[PDB]
Amino acid sequence: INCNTSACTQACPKVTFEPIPIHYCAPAGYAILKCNDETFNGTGPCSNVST
Amino acid sequence: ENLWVTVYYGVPVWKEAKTTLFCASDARAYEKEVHNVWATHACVPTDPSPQELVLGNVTENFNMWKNDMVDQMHEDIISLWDQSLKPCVKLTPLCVTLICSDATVKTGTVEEMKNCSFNTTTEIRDKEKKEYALFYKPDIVPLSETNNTSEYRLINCNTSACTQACPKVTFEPIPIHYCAPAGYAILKCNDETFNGTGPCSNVSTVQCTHGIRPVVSTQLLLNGSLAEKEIVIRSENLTNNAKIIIVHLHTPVEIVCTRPNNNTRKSVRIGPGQTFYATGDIIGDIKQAHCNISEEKWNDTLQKVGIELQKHFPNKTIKYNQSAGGDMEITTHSFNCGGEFFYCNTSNLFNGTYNGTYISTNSSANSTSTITLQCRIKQIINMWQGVGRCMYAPPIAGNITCRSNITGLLLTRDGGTNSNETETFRPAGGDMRDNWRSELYKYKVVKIEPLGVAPTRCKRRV
Amino acid sequence: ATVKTGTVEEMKNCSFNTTTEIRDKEKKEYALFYKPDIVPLSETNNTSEYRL
Amino acid sequence: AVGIGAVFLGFLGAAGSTMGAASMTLTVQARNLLSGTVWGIKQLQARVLAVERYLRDQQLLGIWGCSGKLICCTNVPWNSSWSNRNLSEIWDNMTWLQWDKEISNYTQIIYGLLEESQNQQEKNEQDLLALD
Amino acid sequence: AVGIGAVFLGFLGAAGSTMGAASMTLTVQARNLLSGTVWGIKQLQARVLAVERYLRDQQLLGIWGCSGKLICCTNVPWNSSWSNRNLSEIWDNMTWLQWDKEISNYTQIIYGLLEESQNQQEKNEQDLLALD
Amino acid sequence: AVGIGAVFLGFLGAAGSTMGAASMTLTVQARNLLSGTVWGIKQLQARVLAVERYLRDQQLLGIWGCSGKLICCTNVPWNSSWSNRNLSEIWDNMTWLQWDKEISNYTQIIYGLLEESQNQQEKNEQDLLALD
Ligand SMILES: *[C@@H]1O[C@H](CO)[C@@H](O[C@@H]2O[C@H](CO)[C@@H](O[C@@H]3O[C@H](CO[C@H]4O[C@H](CO)[C@@H](O)[C@H](O)[C@@H]4O)[C@@H](O)[C@H](O[C@H]4O[C@H](CO)[C@@H](O)[C@H](O)[C@@H]4O[C@H]4O[C@H](CO)[C@@H](O)[C@H](O)[C@@H]4O)[C@@H]3O)[C@H](O)[C@H]2NC(C)=O)[C@H](O)[C@H]1NC(C)=O
Ligand SMILES: *[C@@H]1O[C@H](CO)[C@@H](O[C@@H]2O[C@H](CO)[C@@H](O[C@@H]3O[C@H](CO)[C@@H](O)[C@H](O)[C@@H]3O)[C@H](O)[C@H]2NC(C)=O)[C@H](O)[C@H]1NC(C)=O
Ligand SMILES: *[C@@H]1O[C@H](CO)[C@@H](O[C@@H]2O[C@H](CO)[C@@H](O[C@@H]3O[C@H](CO)[C@@H](O)[C@H](O)[C@@H]3O)[C@H](O)[C@H]2NC(C)=O)[C@H](O)[C@H]1NC(C)=O
Ligand SMILES: *[C@@H]1O[C@H](CO)[C@@H](O[C@@H]2O[C@H](CO)[C@@H](O[C@@H]3O[C@H](CO)[C@@H](O)[C@H](O)[C@@H]3O)[C@H](O)[C@H]2NC(C)=O)[C@H](O)[C@H]1NC(C)=O
Ligand SMILES: *[C@@H]1O[C@H](CO)[C@@H](O[C@@H]2O[C@H](CO)[C@@H](O[C@@H]3O[C@H](CO)[C@@H](O)[C@H](O)[C@@H]3O)[C@H](O)[C@H]2NC(C)=O)[C@H](O)[C@H]1NC(C)=O
Ligand SMILES: *[C@@H]1O[C@H](CO)[C@@H](O)[C@H](O)[C@H]1NC(C)=O
Ligand SMILES: *[C@@H]1O[C@H](CO)[C@@H](O)[C@H](O)[C@H]1NC(C)=O
Ligand SMILES: *[C@@H]1O[C@H](CO)[C@@H](O)[C@H](O)[C@H]1NC(C)=O
Ligand SMILES: *[C@@H]1O[C@H](CO)[C@@H](O)[C@H](O)[C@H]1NC(C)=O
Ligand SMILES: *[C@@H]1O[C@H](CO)[C@@H](O)[C@H](O)[C@H]1NC(C)=O
Ligand SMILES: *[C@@H]1O[C@H](CO)[C@@H](O)[C@H](O)[C@H]1NC(C)=O
Ligand SMILES: *[C@@H]1O[C@H](CO)[C@@H](O)[C@H](O)[C@H]1NC(C)=O
Ligand SMILES: *[C@@H]1O[C@H](CO)[C@@H](O)[C@H](O)[C@H]1NC(C)=O
Ligand SMILES: *[C@@H]1O[C@H](CO)[C@@H](O)[C@H](O)[C@H]1NC(C)=O
Ligand SMILES: *[C@@H]1O[C@H](CO)[C@@H](O)[C@H](O)[C@H]1NC(C)=O
Ligand SMILES: *[C@H]1O[C@H](CO)[C@@H](O)[C@H](O)[C@H]1NC(C)=O
Repeated sequence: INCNTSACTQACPKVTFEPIPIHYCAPAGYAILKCNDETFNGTGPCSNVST
Repeated sequence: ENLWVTVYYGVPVWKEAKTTLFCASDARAYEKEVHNVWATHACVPTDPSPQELVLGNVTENFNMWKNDMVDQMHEDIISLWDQSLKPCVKLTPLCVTLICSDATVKTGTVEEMKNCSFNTTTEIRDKEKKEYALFYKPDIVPLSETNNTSEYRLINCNTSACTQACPKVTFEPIPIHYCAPAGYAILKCNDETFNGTGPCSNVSTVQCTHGIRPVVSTQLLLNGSLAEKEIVIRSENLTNNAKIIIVHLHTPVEIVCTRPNNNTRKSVRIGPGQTFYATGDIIGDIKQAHCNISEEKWNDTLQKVGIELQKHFPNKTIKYNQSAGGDMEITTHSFNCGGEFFYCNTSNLFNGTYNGTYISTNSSANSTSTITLQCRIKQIINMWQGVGRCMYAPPIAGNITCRSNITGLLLTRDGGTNSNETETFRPAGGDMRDNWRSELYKYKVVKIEPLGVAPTRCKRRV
Repeated sequence: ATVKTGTVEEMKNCSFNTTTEIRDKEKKEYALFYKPDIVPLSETNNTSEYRL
Repeated sequence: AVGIGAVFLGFLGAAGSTMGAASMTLTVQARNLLSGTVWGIKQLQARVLAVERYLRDQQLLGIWGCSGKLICCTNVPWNSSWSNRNLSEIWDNMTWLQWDKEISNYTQIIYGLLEESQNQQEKNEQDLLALD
Repeated sequence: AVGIGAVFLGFLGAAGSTMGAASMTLTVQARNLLSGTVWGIKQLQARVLAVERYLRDQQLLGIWGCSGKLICCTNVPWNSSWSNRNLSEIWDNMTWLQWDKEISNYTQIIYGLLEESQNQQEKNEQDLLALD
Repeated sequence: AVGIGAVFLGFLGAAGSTMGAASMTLTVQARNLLSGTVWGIKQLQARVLAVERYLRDQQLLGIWGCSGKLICCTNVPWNSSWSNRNLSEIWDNMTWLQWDKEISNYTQIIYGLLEESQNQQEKNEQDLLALD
């Protein structure tokens, strides 16, 4: 199938592909805020907002 | 009345710098397609204003041929250029036995279009297809050890492998308004007369240089700045025959170049992914490639230069010969108009030599008479003598037209012990450094050195 | 080599076909090599055929 | 014309205005000296070096006293070998650029003297704090 | 609950506690703003930029005085155009977050004024040092 | 022999000279701790980290007072649990290296106390500035 496209690879056979959670952290000078609110339509004035 | 020492932080003094500058690209070449624009994708856009200073009484010593900045410029161009072409078009598969034949022959300008048949690898590696590509003159080399047969080879097969070009990338000079790093500043001469060196009087500060468009060219330098008041003839040593004279003209001259023949384009898939581009067939009639230049303005220029040049070479006639001879890269003018590569034969441009009176005599006329140079185009070139970076041009369809306002000149000097009544100048060039040196000279880079000392007499109670 | 002295035997004259500047053209060339890099070809039977 | 912005946001504008002029302006010059694939290294190096220079200068100012005022008296007298000019000549006619061409000698002598007067002060202060 | 660690090691905890609260705590906030293949560039850039911001702020504090105290009086009076609230309203009811939405205007006016009051002070000090 | 250059341009030379010796020399040590394809990252990281450490220490000094003197009194008394030696023993016989092996405990206690004495001072100063 790929001969009329671009060349392909297989996989490095040793590598594991399994989702690992990344707990992304802020750089110095920055902070992250989060909504602890339910109801939240995806936008708007969240009330109790944790750091 | 005893004097006591104080320290002053932040005093306005400096020393010569040895650092680097950066883009400062023009912030107008930026659009989504910037990733397809050479030397813009990689750069940071800026929009700074000119500086007011004027450092008043301050004077400073400049020297164009010692400004190391030019090397930085050279080195980056080499490396930016090279890097931008890595992820594409390796042409090694092309170096196969090639079979070819003559156009019609007849007119020399038609003969050159060699139909070149060859066997190329198909999307399936096992399957092979017989295909032809139109090629002309130098890239097609008679096969080594054959005997005037139809068998040919590609020019680079005995060298190193070449690439074509990423087909998406635009190569057009964009001025870069190079800016200083914190702790540094740039100074510039606003002086005329300036021989390329010496004690410039009113010396402005610069935050960022006026942007300069990189150009690859030799001999005549196009798309450059003009002298503000008069022609400036500049040289590291006018009495040293090994040096090249740089000339900044006061007024522009116009050059109009073109490629008349409608050219079609085709492409060939080689193995997976990558396609190769080549001329299908020049689709129209085949006419010459040329550069129109007004005679009037060119004969006005040669004498005006002769007048100024006469100042350093008094009581002598100024004569203009042709190049010493060599490969077209050495003797011809080079243009990249439209992205195609032209090599144009300078004679008879610099054929003349006027009596050392250089009388500025001309007259009104309805004449449109021009001087026309004829051009030879190439497909494979050593970009900046980069044989190890050799590349094949993509073909461009339709007819190319190209202006503009020129020129800076690169000239050398000749004449033996058998003259000294006249001196002979020749076209010269090939070092990219001079192409930029020509404009870079305006600026000097310095470092700010805060914290100095002076007596005051005042004392701290403690 | 000649064989004879063990110190001479080792100099195996090794002929092979190599790709020329033209990929289509092939040239027969020889390189002097000695002992270990030259390995009897797998699955041959004491023949003149070897592998790297 | 110009003004402080061009003179010190930009640089060296006062260089021609003689050093007495500096007494009213050497502020901005300091703040604008602290501004901010492979090119990432070139840029990071440039940024880092600017920071290092800045901080090293601050360290010297700290060591000598006083030091947060940018203009400090360090209570070190001038050696007569350095007193070949009048103060009026120095402050009204000479530039920093000019002074710096000659006063450039004996740089470390001054630095040594400044460091030491401060060291002595500190001991004297500790002795007084101990007594007090 | 929380406490200073969460409020200022972490950030902005006092934002809701009204600005008078800040008078006892704006310390830690400052220290925790100075913390520390191709990803090496991303990380170096982040580190460098944090440093540059930090230092640039310190430079401004230096220029205006006083400055090592983090809370300084700069001896510049308020323009009446900025005096539409009582101090009690400002300090007890308003937050820094809130104040900062309105007082955000005329930022450079203040900075200009602060720089200049310090410049004048320094000249006055040098004149007194010269007299003394 | 040696001298300050080798001792503090170089490092730790006074480590064996007992801590009283330090009272005349801990200057240079500080300034020389702020000195300056893929290897570009290694070098940039090294440079950046040195800067970050330096600045973080300066921040702590600032917070506690006094702080530009490098040797400061912070007006915090010693807890008797830390007073198992005479001052003469500490200053004349012990080294910094040695002291630091034992006094290493309760590090944050001291830092907490230093930060707080300064916080109180600052409030007292503001109240006096308000009265004055
Ligand atoms: C770069 O510079 C070069 C010059 O170095 C320049 O080349 C010149 O290009 C121009 C483009 O116009 C050419 O101009 C054409 O020249 C012919 C030749 O005629 C000359 O000679 C005859 C006798 O042999 C004389 O009678 C005549 O007066 C000229 O001296 C002209 O005939 C062309 O004009 C006519 O033809 C056009 C269409 O082809 C018509 O549209 C136009 O109306 C004219 O018609 C005349 O002839 C017709 C014949 O069918 C007749 O029916 C009409 O009634 C009328 O009589 C035109 O002037 C010029 O020759 C080129 N010179 C040379 C030697 O190369 C390049 O163009 C320039 N390149 C650029 C621009 O980059
Ligand atoms: C360069 O050489 C190639 C041949 O290697 C030329 O292509 C060939 O052109 C001829 C004449 O146009 C083709 O002959 C014709 O074939 C068609 C069917 O394809 C037939 O219907 C016509 O009656 C006639 O026989 C020939 O097939 C074609 N070969 C191919 C497809 O490669 C090419 O035209 C030459 N180019 C130039 C510009 O000289
Ligand atoms: C020197 O300066 C002149 C004047 O700016 C340049 O002329 C310009 O050449 C470019 C070629 O890239 C022209 O852009 C082209 O426009 C056509 C449409 O007309 C488009 O089809 C092309 O692909 C390309 O975008 C540009 O319009 C033209 N400018 C003018 C006003 O003529 C010249 O290219 C510069 N360099 C040289 C070698 O002269
Ligand atoms: C450099 O310019 C000079 C001066 O134009 C050139 O010399 C002249 O060239 C022209 C054109 O070839 C000559 O005119 C022709 O002469 C021949 C022979 O008599 C005649 O058959 C042609 O019909 C035409 O009249 C001219 O005689 C000749 N000499 C002079 C003094 O004009 C010179 O060739 C040019 N050199 C270069 C490098 O092109
Ligand atoms: C390794 O084997 C190669 C052959 O694959 C040897 O090269 C060959 O050496 C012989 C004897 O020197 C050459 O024969 C001679 O040829 C010339 C003309 O080329 C002729 O004038 C003489 O009369 C004689 O026939 C043979 O041509 C040559 N073959 C080539 C060029 O590859 C090589 O000498 C051997 N090397 C060692 C060290 O054993
Ligand atoms: C490859 O072949 C398939 C089947 O015809 C076609 O759908 C696909 O577009 C082709 N890809 C290319 C780029 O030729
Ligand atoms: C140059 O020096 C003269 C004499 O001291 C002074 O009047 C003039 O203003 C100075 N110019 C500048 C801008 O430095
Ligand atoms: C291409 O392949 C054809 C058929 O296999 C063959 O006749 C022809 O000689 C080959 N041409 C070249 C130059 O390889
Ligand atoms: C390739 O062949 C040409 C033509 O003989 C020759 O001039 C050139 O030097 C050769 N290059 C190499 C490196 O063999
Ligand atoms: C330098 O001298 C020229 C003389 O024409 C003057 O126009 C210019 O303003 C001076 N300096 C600057 C700022 O260009
Ligand atoms: C002019 O240029 C020459 C070299 O061509 C140089 O030696 C001289 O110093 C320059 N300046 C003067 C005074 O003309
Ligand atoms: C250029 O110089 C050569 C001699 O090297 C001479 O033969 C030729 O005629 C000259 N060309 C002219 C006159 O421009
Ligand atoms: C350049 O043109 C002249 C005059 O037609 C000719 O004698 C010379 O051989 C040409 N040189 C080239 C580069 O072909
Ligand atoms: C919110 O504001 C009210 C009224 O000023 C105050 O009593 C309460 O403690 C505040 N809550 C917080 C945690 O900011
Ligand atoms: C080692 O300690 C002894 C006793 O206090 C002292 O006399 C000697 O100078 C010290 N040596 C050094 C160089 O630390
Ligand atoms: C123009 O100058 C050239 C010498 O370069 C001379 O041969 C020619 O006759 C001159 N023509 C004019 C326009 O006077």
